[PDB]
Amino acid sequence: VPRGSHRILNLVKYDLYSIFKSPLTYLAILVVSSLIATQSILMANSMDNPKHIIVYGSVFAAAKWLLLIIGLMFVVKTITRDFSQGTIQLYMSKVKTRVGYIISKTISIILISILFALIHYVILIVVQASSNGKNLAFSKYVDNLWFFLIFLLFFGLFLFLITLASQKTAMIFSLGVFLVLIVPFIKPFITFIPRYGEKVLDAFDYIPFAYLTDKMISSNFDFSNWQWVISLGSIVIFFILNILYVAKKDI
Amino acid sequence: VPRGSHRILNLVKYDLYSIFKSPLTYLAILVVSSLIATQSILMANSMDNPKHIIVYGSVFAAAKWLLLIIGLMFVVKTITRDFSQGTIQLYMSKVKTRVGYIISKTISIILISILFALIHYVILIVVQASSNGKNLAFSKYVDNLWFFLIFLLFFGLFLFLITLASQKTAMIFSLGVFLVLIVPFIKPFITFIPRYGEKVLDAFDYIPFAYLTDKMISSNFDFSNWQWVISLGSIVIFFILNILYVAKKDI
Amino acid sequence: MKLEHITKKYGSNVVLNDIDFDFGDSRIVGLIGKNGVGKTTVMKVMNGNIIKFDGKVDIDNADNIGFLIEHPKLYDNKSGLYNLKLFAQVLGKGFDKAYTDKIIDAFGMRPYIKKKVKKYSMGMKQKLAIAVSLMNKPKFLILDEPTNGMDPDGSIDVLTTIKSLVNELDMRILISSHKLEDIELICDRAVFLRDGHFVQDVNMSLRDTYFNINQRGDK
Amino acid sequence: MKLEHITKKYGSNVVLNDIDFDFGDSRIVGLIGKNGVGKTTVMKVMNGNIIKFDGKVDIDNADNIGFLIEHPKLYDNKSGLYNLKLFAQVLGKGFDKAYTDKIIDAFGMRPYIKKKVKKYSMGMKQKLAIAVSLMNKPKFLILDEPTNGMDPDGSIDVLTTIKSLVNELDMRILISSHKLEDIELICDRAVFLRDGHFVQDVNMSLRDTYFNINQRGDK
Ligand SMILES: Nc1ncnc2c1ncn2[C@@H]1O[C@H](COP(=O)(O)OP(=O)(O)OP(O)(O)=S)[C@@H](O)[C@H]1O
Ligand SMILES: Nc1ncnc2c1ncn2[C@@H]1O[C@H](COP(=O)(O)OP(=O)(O)OP(O)(O)=S)[C@@H](O)[C@H]1O
Ligand SMILES: [Mg+2]
Ligand SMILES: [Mg+2]
Repeated sequence: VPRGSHRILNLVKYDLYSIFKSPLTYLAILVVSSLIATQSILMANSMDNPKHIIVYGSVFAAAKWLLLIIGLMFVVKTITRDFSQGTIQLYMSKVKTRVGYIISKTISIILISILFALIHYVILIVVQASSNGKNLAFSKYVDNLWFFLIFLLFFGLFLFLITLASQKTAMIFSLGVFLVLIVPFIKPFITFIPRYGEKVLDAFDYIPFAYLTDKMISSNFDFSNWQWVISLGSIVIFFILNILYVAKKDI
Repeated sequence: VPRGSHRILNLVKYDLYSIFKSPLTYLAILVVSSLIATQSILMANSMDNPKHIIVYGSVFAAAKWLLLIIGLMFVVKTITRDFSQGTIQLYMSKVKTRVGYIISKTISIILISILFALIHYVILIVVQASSNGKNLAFSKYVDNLWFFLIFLLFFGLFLFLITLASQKTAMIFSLGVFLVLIVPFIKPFITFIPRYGEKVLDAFDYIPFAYLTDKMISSNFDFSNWQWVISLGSIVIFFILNILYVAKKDI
Repeated sequence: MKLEHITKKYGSNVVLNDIDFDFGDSRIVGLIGKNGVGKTTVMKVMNGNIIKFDGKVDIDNADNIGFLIEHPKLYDNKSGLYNLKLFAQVLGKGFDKAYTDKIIDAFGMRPYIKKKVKKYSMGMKQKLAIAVSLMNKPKFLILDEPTNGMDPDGSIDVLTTIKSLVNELDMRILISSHKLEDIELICDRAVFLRDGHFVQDVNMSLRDTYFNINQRGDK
Repeated sequence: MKLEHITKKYGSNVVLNDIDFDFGDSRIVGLIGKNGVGKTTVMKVMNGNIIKFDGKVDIDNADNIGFLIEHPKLYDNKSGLYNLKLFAQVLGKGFDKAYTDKIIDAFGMRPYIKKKVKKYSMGMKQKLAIAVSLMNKPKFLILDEPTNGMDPDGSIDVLTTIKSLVNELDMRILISSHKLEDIELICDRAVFLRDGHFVQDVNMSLRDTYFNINQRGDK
């Protein structure tokens, strides 16, 4: 009934509300804005002594990288808040509520992703207003939203399941960071070394951790039919597992 | 008096004791061993169809990377254990004890670093026993110890100070990982882009975070006189700050 | 809220063993026993924080259950008032300002309700936690040592307030608690739990009853 | 252990105000007051967990102080026995097996001492925590509601045990606690704290004394 739905949404509202009140959020936004403005101002308009013309695509990709990381950390905090304060015990009292808890968090993750995508959009629009160059297609920004939604929801639900499996929070933040910064590190470090190097590299296109992390610094994207399906399928199964698990795990 | 020293050491003994009992330690060791054996077996002895002759230096550097990360996480756990369980409140009751607490942890960090260096040594000796190639100098392994001691102590004390400053543990594990995997990521991503690119890159030689992280994947090292001094000086000041801070911070 | 044949063990340690429970038209049921007997365990089964109890827990899920188990659960960086509003909106039906105020002033937590929880004393946290549970305007209230950290006056006012509320709302209250003297203030029965099962059903000192039953464990 | 002119505030909230304290050749001093008065604060100042108290805390640092403040502090993934050994070696002089055993069996925690702390009940954790403090073989023992979660028998045996120990060891004990009835079992004086200062020094019910002093805050 709508009463159930209402209670679920009320929890969502509080998590988002918190994001918009903590000064930390505001700080993080200012940091991103500063870094982007810095790149634009310092060299995009000056390195080759151009007549102040820049590549928004370079800015775009950098902004995405930063916001996806900050976003993922916001997602992790959203996920771990109840384990941290121990308040989870007050929610998981019956199946209807336990399931609603997962639903609420899933919704919050989606809304966080939307927020970050909106920030990304705004930062880049300001850059476009500020200098010269051909503006990016609206549809490019839209596809960027899709990337954010998928990236963050995939990692969010994955980490959520782990959080519930272990009931630890320190290692969730650790994994969020670790996974993001390991793919781009390890690829060029050793992928080329084994006789299976090419095999391994090709394999990454079918592994969401690898391809979603790699695309975090791309100016654009185009998922292959398989790659698209695999990522979305992974999201669906994690969601399902979270439900099946929460329904059985003692708190 | 020796009684004071004894109590400090007893705390150290317990932290190390814990490391040697948890199955997680044993798992981590096996993982490193497996990865090294894997590289040796899969391609070092076969990629170019050599007569089973390998470069221990490639193995050496990889092993170092893995052990320094695992080591740093062991260090972070050693640091945050008392905040996590809240047991810190039972120690910080008077200055003599508060100071002893810092001393104990400093000693534990050093001993952890030694342990990891010993593991590194053993893994590589096994590799040398296993296949062909010119064995690495004993003195190279020794210098590698020095690298471990410095790397881990620098990060350990830095993170310790943060831990005490914020009284949070989730963000200590996060920083440990983040810092390690960010330097090698960011360098080639944007260092070359600004007109100050060369300036920035050169600057990294004087910034311990950058140069200590970068050398984690080197087969060897040679610190410049400045670089050597800067790192060691940084360790000393962190140690001092930890003492001054713990002596004043309410628990 | 009925329990039929509940059995629960941790490995070889049987805590509950074929234990039955109900409210025989009673409203306030006290639960008495020694530490290690399983009072919290029973409450968790009723709350539904356990799903491995090998038995039947009969709950009309249409109803709300409010509860407080072990140490209080609060969001530390938020105000007391914030927590009450949140839980009322989240676990409860909605935030009822008048209801909330009656509890705050009855408990006398008013002077610090707008301060952050991390700045609260243990006692203050418990007064708030009880209120948090009450904010669901539940029918079943399950409290694990609700006055454990309260001072003499706090305990009396809180317990008195709850008794008033069980008529305002059609409630059934289960209170597991030491301080038999507090149970004696607000009760109409008490059950004595020992060795995984109920031993006495005492309809209405409780202290004398308790010792008669449990003193021989250690003595 | 003397306190001279201790003053402590949190922002505008003055908790302690020119408060003095000593042991006038007494051994067991109870501390009584309402929740929010500052009993824990006083104890933290004495323990030395606070260094911003604007006053003089006179402690011969040659001596050991054992203590338990708020919820028990234990290493959760280790056994009870492990914690006792650790603290005896770490904060205490060394691990005294005979001493340890007397406490374990006197408290009656023996049946679960080898089990992991995370598997302990709240009551069990407190019995252990008291023992942990005692393991330092301290001279000054400071306990914040030491029997807060104990059952009727646990409380009596633990308190009795401590009183025996204050003669075995030359101890001075400060106990902040509700359950005036427990203070009345083991005490030779009690002090009543109100509005940041001591109001009565009662040398030796305490409940009647308490209400006479504090009831007017709320009533
Ligand atoms: N997570 C757990 N793992 C193992 N044993 C447990 C766990 N939780 C509780 N127990 C055991 O179950 C028994 C009863 O536990 P509780 O329900 O917490 O006790 P209780 O009746 O609430 O007692 P209190 O805490 O002193 S009021 C004890 O023997 C505990 O050691
Ligand atoms: N960290 C803190 N920040 C702000 N205020 C605090 C803090 N800790 C305690 N207080 C306040 O200090 C006053 C006394 O606190 P306590 O020493 O914890 O009380 P108490 O006498 O031990 O009471 P209990 O917990 O109910 S026995 C209260 O008004 C608290 O709100
Ligand atoms: Mg309990
Ligand atoms: Mg207190």
